[PDB]
Amino acid sequence: EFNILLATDSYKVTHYKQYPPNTSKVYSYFECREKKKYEETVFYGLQYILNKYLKGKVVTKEKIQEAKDVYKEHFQDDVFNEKGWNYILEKYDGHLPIEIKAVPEGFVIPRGNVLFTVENTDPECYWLTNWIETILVQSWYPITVATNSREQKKILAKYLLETSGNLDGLEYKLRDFGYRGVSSQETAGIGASAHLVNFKGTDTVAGLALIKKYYGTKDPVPGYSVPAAEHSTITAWGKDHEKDAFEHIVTQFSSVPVSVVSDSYDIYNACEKIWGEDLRHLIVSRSTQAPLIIRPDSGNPLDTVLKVLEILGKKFPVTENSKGYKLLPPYLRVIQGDGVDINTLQEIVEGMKQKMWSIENIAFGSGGGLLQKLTRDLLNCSFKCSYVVTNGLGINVFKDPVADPNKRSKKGRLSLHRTPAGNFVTLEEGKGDLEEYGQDLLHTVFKNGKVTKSYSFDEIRKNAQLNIELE
Amino acid sequence: EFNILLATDSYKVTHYKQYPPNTSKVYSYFECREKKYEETVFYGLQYILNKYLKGKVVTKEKIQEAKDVYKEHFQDDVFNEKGWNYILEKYDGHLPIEIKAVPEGFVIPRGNVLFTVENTDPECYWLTNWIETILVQSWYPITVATNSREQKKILAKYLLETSGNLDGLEYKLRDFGYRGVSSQETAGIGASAHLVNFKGTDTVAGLALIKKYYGTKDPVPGYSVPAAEHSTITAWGKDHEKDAFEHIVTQFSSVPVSVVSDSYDIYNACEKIWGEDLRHLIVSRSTQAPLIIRPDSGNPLDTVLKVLEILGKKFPVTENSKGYKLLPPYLRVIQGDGVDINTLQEIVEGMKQKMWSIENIAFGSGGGLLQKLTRDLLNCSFKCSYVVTNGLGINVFKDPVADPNKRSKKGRLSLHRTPAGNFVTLEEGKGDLEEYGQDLLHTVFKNGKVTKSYSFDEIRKNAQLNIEL
Ligand SMILES: O=C(/C=C/c1cccnc1)NCCCCC1CCN(C(=O)c2ccccc2)CC1
Ligand SMILES: O=C(/C=C/c1cccnc1)NCCCCC1CCN(C(=O)c2ccccc2)CC1
Repeated sequence: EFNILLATDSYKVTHYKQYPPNTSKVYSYFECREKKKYEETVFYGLQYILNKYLKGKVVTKEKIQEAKDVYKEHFQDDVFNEKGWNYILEKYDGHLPIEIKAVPEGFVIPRGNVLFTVENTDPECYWLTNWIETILVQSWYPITVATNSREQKKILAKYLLETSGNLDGLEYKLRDFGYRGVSSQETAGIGASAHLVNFKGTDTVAGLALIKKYYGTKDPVPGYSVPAAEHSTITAWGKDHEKDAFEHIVTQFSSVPVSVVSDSYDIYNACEKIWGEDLRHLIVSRSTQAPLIIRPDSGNPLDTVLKVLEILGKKFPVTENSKGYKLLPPYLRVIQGDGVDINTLQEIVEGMKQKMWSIENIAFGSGGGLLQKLTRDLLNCSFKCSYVVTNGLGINVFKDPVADPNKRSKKGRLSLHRTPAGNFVTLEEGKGDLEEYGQDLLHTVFKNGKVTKSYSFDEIRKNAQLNIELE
Repeated sequence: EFNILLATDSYKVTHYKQYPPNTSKVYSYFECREKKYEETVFYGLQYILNKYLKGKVVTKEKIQEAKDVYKEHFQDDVFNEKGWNYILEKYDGHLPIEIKAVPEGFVIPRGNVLFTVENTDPECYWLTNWIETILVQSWYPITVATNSREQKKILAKYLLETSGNLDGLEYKLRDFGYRGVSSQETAGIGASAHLVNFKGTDTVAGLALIKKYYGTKDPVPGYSVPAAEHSTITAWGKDHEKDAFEHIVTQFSSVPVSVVSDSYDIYNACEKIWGEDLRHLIVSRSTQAPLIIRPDSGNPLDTVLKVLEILGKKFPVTENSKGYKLLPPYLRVIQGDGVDINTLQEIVEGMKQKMWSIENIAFGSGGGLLQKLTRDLLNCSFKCSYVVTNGLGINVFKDPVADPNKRSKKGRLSLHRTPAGNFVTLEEGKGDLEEYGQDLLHTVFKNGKVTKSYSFDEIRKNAQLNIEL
């Protein structure tokens, strides 16, 4: 079972002996720190951490003893605040005397603003605020996945509007293929759920149960898939029988959309000769509600997409839409699911535009690029102490390293406000108390072991909409 | 609770319908496919087998749950209820799968078979690749353990050159990655993988994983020491950094203590606060209880070099038997910012050029060690190589025209020692010809049971550097 006493960086076990004597309050905050592009971030994922790990009776006698035994060996010394943990057990029935205030989930906030704050509610527990730094900072991951996914949605929206004149099907155009390419089952669920803030297409099944348990949707499920081959289901037929595999699969899934990986041996042969000649009769007969989606999976991603489109354009009837861009017949589409990240997505859609192909033609799948190839320094997600009370006097505290101004932190008690022009500002030094800027946008979401405010997944999605969608 | 019926890529739910009719066997394998990182450490499959795959993993409730989810997720009924029910009824929900694998901790060149998977019941031909997704997650502990070992090789080379021995090597790269990984589960897995090569960690999650799944003769596989963070210095107020330092080193007067020194001005902290104001509290410390000064910002090489130059003028420096400068035994440095395999190399080489022994320094690495890694670094990949259809075995493979690097292996596979003592993978069942001795793979899972396993002590032994051996 999970033990919050064993869920911190080891060194934090020793910090209760390091703060100034007579310290009754430690107050800390989280930001995606500005760096001298990702100019705005989607705040998502804290509610998962609050419910799974921080709420309710999280301290027991057994958990205290267990931690004491492990730390004895791990440090080869007796440092461990057994008394401090016993106090929370006896006084609060093991509930954390902590208050957390946060911006609503789904909110889209510029870099360098306070996103949440943490402080102890009992003077004895001044050490507890930063004990939970480690677990709370892991919110960097769903924030960053949700943010990077939204930035990809912006690119897709721009090019789809330009080449087609609308945004139809935008939420279905970037699929999560990342389940195998993340570091753990838990990561898979968190990451998949963060992608679903922006899109509806996923093969990372783990995201669904996470959303149902911790957030919830009006709809039965937040994400959807369609039948699709993998190389095993083609190659099992034997090298000389690729056409047999294709024919069998499209006939098995004749009335729903079906994706067929087409590059096992020669993607260009498969498109021109197998799909384009031998099996053409099984393709042109398909419903608009049940297209074949041809899937290349190797080679230079842009060069391969353009060549596949070129081949299919010469084998199938192409129209020109009202913006002047070429469109495949409605029973045929393409999905590129190899080597797609934010950079290559941009290259591909711009390449398509230059060659006059509508973005209606194509969907994208992304795996490692979407869920694994991200770190905490992409958005500089960071947790810092900004205010303490010592001997009953508050002091505004901060770091400001001489050789790196980008690592300077904020001072004092913080609040988040709308500006007169409708943007965001973080007020420092308790200046929100002067009430010159309307209401603080941070709300209490956790207090003394209870989750005090929750958001549904539908609300989060609404908060995270693109401006272009709003327009 | 975990449900293996809901722990695969969505599209695999539809694959049972796509294989050739009358297929009784699907046989697949995992490799770190060949195209830096010429050899890989095999680690982490034992965790997956025990946590997720062994015993009764199918129940009536789990089947109904998956049926209900997939009905909405596909907007159609495509889920193989009958196939899963067969497993429940016939095998009391134990997976009729056999997995063979190289021993954990083994160091194997790229492009070799590391494990294989096949069904043991013809009805369950579709099951082999259902579990691809979970098994392929082994890329992560493999990659962490591998990249961590590559860093140990660098540290070994430079420590040996500047000091003449390897004393303390295993304590020189510390895992600081707990906050920087994507989940609690990842933290434990990744920390355990670093502990294959090193003994220093602040990612507490790794300890419990190892104890549960691998085991060590020692009470714990990894260790930490007291250390400050910016909040324990800055809480004292900007004019009282010296007061913070004095309090901390006095509280931890008889054990090693690390104290982050860059809150305001690292160079002032080293030269004036440690080097003058509090110098008397440093030179009095035991060899068993050094102060470790921790810079945490600026260019990593430049900052380390300047910190060492400052301390070298404030404290008595010696010259070791190799001609390199050495701080007194009560004083060391740790660089825990910006460290990855590339910057590690730059820092130790830069120290060597300035005649500073690698004894003087330890490193901590967080996102670089545990997060900034992907499955394409070692090209970890699972593919089908052999099937039986209508009673006839067929060697199968992919070989995409535009990427010969993606070509997969054909047929039944085995791993062998060559006459020169290296590894070779034989394809097409050629291992059966017996020209290359016994298969080095071992059966590790069969029909719901883990059949062979390794302690963490054995894994560490297998993963040793040549220089250590
Ligand atoms: O290729 C794979 C998965 C590969 C995979 C998975 C996991 C790991 N590694 C690889 N999945 C196929 C998904 C693409 C389906 C498209 C999306 C857009 N689209 C519609 O929105 C639609 C239009 C008209 C009618 C109905 C729907 C047409 C159907
Ligand atoms: O700075 C932090 C943690 C920072 C942190 C943690 C988590 C997240 N973010 C930042 N930890 C201090 C590590 C100090 C390691 C050295 C290794 C070599 N060494 C001995 O081998 C030794 C010498 C004499 C006696 C006993 C042992 C001296 C101690």
